[PDB]
Amino acid sequence: LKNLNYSVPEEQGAGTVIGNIGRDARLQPGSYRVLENSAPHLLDVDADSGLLYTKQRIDRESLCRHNAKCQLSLEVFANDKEICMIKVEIQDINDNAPSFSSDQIEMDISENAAPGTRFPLTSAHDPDAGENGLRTYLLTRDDHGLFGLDVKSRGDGTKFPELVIQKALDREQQNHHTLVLTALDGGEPPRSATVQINVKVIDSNDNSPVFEAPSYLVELPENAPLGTVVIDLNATDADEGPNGEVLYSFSSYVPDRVRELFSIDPKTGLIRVKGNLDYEENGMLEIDVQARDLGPNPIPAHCKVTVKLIDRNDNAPSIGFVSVRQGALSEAAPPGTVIALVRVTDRDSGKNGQLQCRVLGGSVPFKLEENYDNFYTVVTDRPLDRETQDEYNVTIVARDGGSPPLNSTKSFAIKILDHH
Amino acid sequence: KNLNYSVPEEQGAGTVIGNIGRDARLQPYRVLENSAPHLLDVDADSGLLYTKQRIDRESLCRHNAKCQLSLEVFANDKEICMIKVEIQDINDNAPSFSSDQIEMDISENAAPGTRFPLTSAHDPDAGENGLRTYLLTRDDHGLFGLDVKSRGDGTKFPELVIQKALDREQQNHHTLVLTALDGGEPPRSATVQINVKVIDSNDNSPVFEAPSYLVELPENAPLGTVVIDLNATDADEGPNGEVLYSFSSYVPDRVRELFSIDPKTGLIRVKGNLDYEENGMLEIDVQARDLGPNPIPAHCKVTVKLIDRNDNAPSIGFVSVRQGALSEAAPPGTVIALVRVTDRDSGKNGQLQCRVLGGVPFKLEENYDNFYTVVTDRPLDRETQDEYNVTIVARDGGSPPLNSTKSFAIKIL
Ligand SMILES: *[C@@H]1O[C@H](CO[C@@H]2O[C@@H](C)[C@@H](O)[C@@H](O)[C@@H]2O)[C@@H](O[C@@H]2O[C@H](CO)[C@@H](O[C@@H]3O[C@H](CO[C@H]4O[C@H](CO)[C@@H](O)[C@H](O)[C@@H]4O)[C@@H](O)[C@H](O)[C@@H]3O)[C@H](O)[C@H]2NC(C)=O)[C@H](O)[C@H]1NC(C)=O
Ligand SMILES: *[C@@H]1O[C@H](CO[C@@H]2O[C@@H](C)[C@@H](O)[C@@H](O)[C@@H]2O)[C@@H](O[C@@H]2O[C@H](CO)[C@@H](O)[C@H](O)[C@H]2NC(C)=O)[C@H](O)[C@H]1NC(C)=O
Ligand SMILES: *[C@@H]1O[C@H](CO[C@@H]2O[C@@H](C)[C@@H](O)[C@@H](O)[C@@H]2O)[C@@H](O[C@@H]2O[C@H](CO)[C@@H](O)[C@H](O)[C@H]2NC(C)=O)[C@H](O)[C@H]1NC(C)=O
Ligand SMILES: *[C@@H]1O[C@H](CO)[C@@H](O[C@@H]2O[C@H](CO)[C@@H](O)[C@H](O)[C@H]2NC(C)=O)[C@H](O)[C@H]1NC(C)=O
Ligand SMILES: *[C@@H]1O[C@H](CO)[C@@H](O)[C@H](O)[C@H]1NC(C)=O
Ligand SMILES: *[C@@H]1O[C@H](CO)[C@@H](O)[C@H](O)[C@H]1NC(C)=O
Ligand SMILES: *[C@H]1O[C@H](CO)[C@@H](O)[C@H](O)[C@@H]1O
Ligand SMILES: *[C@H]1O[C@H](CO)[C@@H](O)[C@H](O)[C@@H]1O
Ligand SMILES: *[C@H]1O[C@H](CO)[C@@H](O)[C@H](O)[C@@H]1O
Ligand SMILES: *[C@H]1O[C@H](CO)[C@@H](O)[C@H](O)[C@@H]1O
Ligand SMILES: [Ca+2]
Ligand SMILES: [Ca+2]
Ligand SMILES: [Ca+2]
Ligand SMILES: [Ca+2]
Ligand SMILES: [Ca+2]
Ligand SMILES: [Ca+2]
Ligand SMILES: [Ca+2]
Ligand SMILES: [Ca+2]
Ligand SMILES: [Ca+2]
Ligand SMILES: [Ca+2]
Ligand SMILES: [Ca+2]
Ligand SMILES: [Ca+2]
Ligand SMILES: [Ca+2]
Ligand SMILES: [Ca+2]
Ligand SMILES: [Ca+2]
Ligand SMILES: [Ca+2]
Ligand SMILES: [Ca+2]
Ligand SMILES: [Ca+2]
Ligand SMILES: [Ca+2]
Ligand SMILES: [Ca+2]
Repeated sequence: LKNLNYSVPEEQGAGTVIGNIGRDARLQPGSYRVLENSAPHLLDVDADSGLLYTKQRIDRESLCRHNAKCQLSLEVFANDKEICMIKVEIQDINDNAPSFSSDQIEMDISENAAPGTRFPLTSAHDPDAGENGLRTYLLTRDDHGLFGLDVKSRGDGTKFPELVIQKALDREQQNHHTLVLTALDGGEPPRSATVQINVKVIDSNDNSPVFEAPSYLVELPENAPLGTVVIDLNATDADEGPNGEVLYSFSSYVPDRVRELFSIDPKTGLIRVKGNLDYEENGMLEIDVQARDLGPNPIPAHCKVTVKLIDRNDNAPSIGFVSVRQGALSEAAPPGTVIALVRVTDRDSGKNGQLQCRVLGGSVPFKLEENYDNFYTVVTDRPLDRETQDEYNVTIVARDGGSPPLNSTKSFAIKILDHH
Repeated sequence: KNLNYSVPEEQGAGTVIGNIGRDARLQPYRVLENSAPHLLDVDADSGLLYTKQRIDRESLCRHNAKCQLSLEVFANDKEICMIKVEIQDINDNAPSFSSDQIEMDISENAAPGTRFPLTSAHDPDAGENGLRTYLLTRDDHGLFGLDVKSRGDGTKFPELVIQKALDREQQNHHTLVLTALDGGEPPRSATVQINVKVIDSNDNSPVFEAPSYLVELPENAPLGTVVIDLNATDADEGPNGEVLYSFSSYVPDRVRELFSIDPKTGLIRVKGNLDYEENGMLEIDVQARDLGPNPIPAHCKVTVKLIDRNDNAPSIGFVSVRQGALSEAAPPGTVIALVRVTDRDSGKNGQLQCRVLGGVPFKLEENYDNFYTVVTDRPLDRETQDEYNVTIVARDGGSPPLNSTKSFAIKIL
């Protein structure tokens, strides 16, 4: 009766001699019969030599998986009535490295990810047992610690990693990242395996449109021809796709009239004339544009284009009699006798509305006397005794200071009570 | 032969555990060295092993799955025996919480999915008689849920889950019951009340009673006259629900000169003289904001419509007065001067009627809008005057009316 305890590395060569029962147990000298055995396909003893040998190669991972202890039993009988209990352990060697399901994974991370957020990653697997199994994961974060790593265990004592966002992300600062996750096992020959993580930084609508300048001032000549270009506004959004697709439109509080007068093309941003711009109607107008991106929760942006009109001499002067005497002027009417009161006007402004008026001949004896703003008195010029005329067809002329100028005329008749 | 017994805990005092004599095949028993002198003893002359007191497996072996007591007795003629008896667990304990009520402070702003710690329970019993799981009683339409998670040992702990959003303004407090259940065929349970105070987050804007108002006031109204008392309400708590009034960013300065709004009441009152002729009606754009963080503004608009009073007498102005001396035989109707009358008021208050002092020989003849010609009335002779002090009178149609006069002198040559 004798126990024997062996222990042998895995991946032994087929036909490797494990032991010598006869010599190790101190039996005689002969016959070595096998009573029973855990694995007949793996271990056998030569009947006439007492040598215990491997029948095939032995992969401890295929036999005992992760078990810390891995044993094979064998019960032999020796020459002439002596029994031996052989038990041999198969030791683990670090002949396997941790392995990932791929060499590269790809993920979709929005730049809106809050710092601290954590993201799944594929775990690695080491079939080796004990100290030769999975030890930990480690990251190679190239972007000065933008990404971190969290390592957590599960019930069986195996670990899995997860990505951490240690500081915020910004697509518009870096669109893509690539960082390498490695898995390390224990054992004196440390086995490792790596995987590249290729992360797409998704766009979040975090940029407002921006007009080249908040305010503009544009001069246009009044009565400008339809379709005249007013201005091409340009707004830019640094986001992607629709988040960075600008749409222009008239603000809510631009008056209807202005909407009648101008047309803005929604995609170009071109403001062009749509109606006749009368200076006498309105000196200058305000066009309040707004631009918005076509993303969700869109960000509006306001701009202000002041159109300042230029007055052109497009109104001739008008003449209007407030009161006129009749046809009965006395021969001896003193110089300065009032004959009529008149107004002259010009809707234009500046030189275009600057008037100068005169009588057709005064050769007839009448003077025009300007008393008030746009108010003239036509009176008698001379005594009506030497150059006496039976009837007069007085005609007033008004002339503005335009380029070119404009003039209008208007007549009335008067008689003298001359020969009686 | 050793003797191996196994007996439930909390046995009756003096319960017979075993019979040494029969089990070990011996003869009729002194105790040499036993594990527990107070728990088990053997009757000297019968060989019977009995309990001396109760056995609480929890007090002896705590959570240990196996719980054993040794005992060494002998019998006549050097008959040595090894007795060993295991104590089985029974579910004589329920899970227990450190209290019967917890209270929590959860803000209504808590994101759905958020989870909150809760106190765990403890069962002293062993194995299947220990803590099994927790269960919640959420009475308010499944407002809150429960997550149960294991620890390194295999012990479980609960935490509250917010499965959908909360709203203080809809329900200020909640109370829900968390119970812990153990295994064992008599299933033991123990409960704890969670009293959760729902904190306010500034999630309500102020609200004016109406977006727009229209108020009439008489021009030149006396200082301090009340224009309107605005009222805005915020349904939030504390500063989050504290209304503050102010004039909007885009109301012209002049209006700011004309009106005063009290920041806390919301009372808009007159601060300057309201001249109708300056501006017929004005717009006062008020805003109310709560005193919480990221405050929510709200806009209201009060249009002040003025009423015109006859506060402008009529003004007279000579456009032309010719010379200071007319012709002796000037025909009736000779123009002597052109004059204009005006009144800054509107309506009847600005409706004028004018006349000359006499008919002296001068008429007033209105030719155009607010334009009159003073002419000679009749033929100039048979009179004791050389120069005339002509005086014009204008009279408006106010209540009461107003009148102004203005004179000029002319001579006869
Ligand atoms: C909005 O963005 C446009 C385009 O973006 C530019 O692209 C190039 C130039 C880059 O280098 C950047 O600098 C810019 O962002 C800016 O440029 C306008 O482009 C339009 C589109 O082509 C131009 O319109 C052209 O006008 C030509 C006629 O030129 C006239 O002006 C000269 C100067 O005196 C004058 O001598 C001539 O006789 C004409 O009167 C015409 O031949 C062509 O077909 C086309 O119509 C436009 O001219 C450019 N800007 C301006 C102000 O003219 C814009 O700068 C930007 N908007 C604004 C308001 O700045
Ligand atoms: C803003 O509120 C004031 C006063 O508030 C009132 O408070 C209570 C006394 C009760 O009357 C509540 O209904 C009110 O909110 C208003 O001033 C009063 O208005 C009521 C009209 O129902 C009138 O009978 C009173 O004479 C007013 N003055 C008082 C009570 O001193 C005011 O009208 C409110 N503003 C607006 C725009 O509605
Ligand atoms: C021209 O006459 C007016 C009016 O004076 C008199 O008014 C009545 C009493 C009547 O008797 C008329 O015949 C008179 O002409 C003078 O203007 C006002 O005169 C009063 C004194 O009577 C004086 O208190 C006022 O201040 C004067 N002005 C006004 C606006 O009332 C005026 O002075 C006379 N002379 C000239 C050059 O105009
Ligand atoms: C308008 O005319 C009336 C009279 O025609 C003037 O009335 C007088 O006003 C004084 C005060 O200035 C009173 O003391 C008198 O009793 C009034 N007299 C009469 C007869 O009513 C009044 O002054 C004129 N208005 C202006 C601005 O001159
Ligand atoms: C008066 O003169 C104007 C301008 O020459 C002329 O048009 C008009 O016919 C004349 N009047 C008469 C009655 O001929
Ligand atoms: C005035 O207008 C008339 C229009 O018939 C024109 O013939 C004349 O040349 C003009 N005169 C001046 C000075 O502009
Ligand atoms: C892990 O580390 C080893 C070095 O021990 C490398 O050989 C391997 O490629 C992996 O990077
Ligand atoms: C980690 O490193 C290995 C080198 O052994 C690569 O093959 C792998 O793609 C990852 O970069
Ligand atoms: C836990 O469950 C028991 C029944 O198993 C109840 O009786 C007890 O009140 C508690 O709710
Ligand atoms: C659970 O039951 C206990 C009583 O045992 C209470 O503390 C609680 O109110 C809940 O009903
Ligand atoms: Ca192997
Ligand atoms: Ca390994
Ligand atoms: Ca191995
Ligand atoms: Ca960004
Ligand atoms: Ca972005
Ligand atoms: Ca954008
Ligand atoms: Ca453009
Ligand atoms: Ca015009
Ligand atoms: Ca013009
Ligand atoms: Ca003109
Ligand atoms: Ca007990
Ligand atoms: Ca229990
Ligand atoms: Ca128990
Ligand atoms: Ca709320
Ligand atoms: Ca709230
Ligand atoms: Ca109020
Ligand atoms: Ca609020
Ligand atoms: Ca006034
Ligand atoms: Ca008035
Ligand atoms: Ca008046």
